[PDB]
Amino acid sequence: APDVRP
Amino acid sequence: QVQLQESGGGLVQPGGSMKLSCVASGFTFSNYWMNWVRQSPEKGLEWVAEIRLKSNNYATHYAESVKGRFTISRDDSKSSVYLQMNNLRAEDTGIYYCTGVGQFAYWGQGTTVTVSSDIVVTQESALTTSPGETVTLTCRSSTGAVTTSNYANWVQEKPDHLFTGLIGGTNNRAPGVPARFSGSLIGDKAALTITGAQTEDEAIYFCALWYSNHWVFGGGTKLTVLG
Ligand SMILES: *[C@H]1O[C@H](CO)[C@H](O)[C@H](O)[C@H]1NC(C)=O
Repeated sequence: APDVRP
Repeated sequence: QVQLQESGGGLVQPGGSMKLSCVASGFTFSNYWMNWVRQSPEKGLEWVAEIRLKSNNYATHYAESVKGRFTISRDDSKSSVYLQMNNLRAEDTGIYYCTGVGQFAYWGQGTTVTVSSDIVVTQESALTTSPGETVTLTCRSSTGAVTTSNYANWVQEKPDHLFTGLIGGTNNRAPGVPARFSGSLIGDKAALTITGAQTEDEAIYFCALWYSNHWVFGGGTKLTVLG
């Protein structure tokens, strides 16, 4: 995945 | 207000070099990957590079078009991201934006550079709606069906080249984005729905799809809001 950080 | 303040553009000769800067405020810069994206008349919106976190040893990835010539870096102690551009060519001409977070919520204001698996993502060229209507934009991949593994993003461009992210991760509304915007997957395309279009929503909408280790942007949809 990409930057899935909230 | 998040701000991403860019500098460093100009007017350069084929074969020259230039370094762009972008300084972040209003969010925890060092927790998020950062990207450079450029806009040209010739090639629409094009993702250029990403850098991940200190915990990833600041790992980088580049579009094939710039690999070997461009270098992305960051300085977490100054909340800044940079793009060193070597061996510039006519085709590198355009407006350069630093952007990130969820995954393209926040865009810098842009800095102009004037130099003097071949995936296509397809959006409707234009759509026309009226205030109060429900309108759906779509985003198709040449590779087959769009899935949640393409982490579809939607971004809005308003006059003079002002970008804001609406949706990331298929259907997550970026912070403070109006409730009338939503993201979906509908018949193997990604979709943005405006439920009750407003006059101010007249704009160009872009989608971006992730393929393992890079982004591809669609050509954008010009939405006109009449009446
Ligand atoms: C983001 O969250 C996704 C799932 O929602 C994955 O757990 C991924 O590992 C996370 N990635 C980052 C960079 O935080």
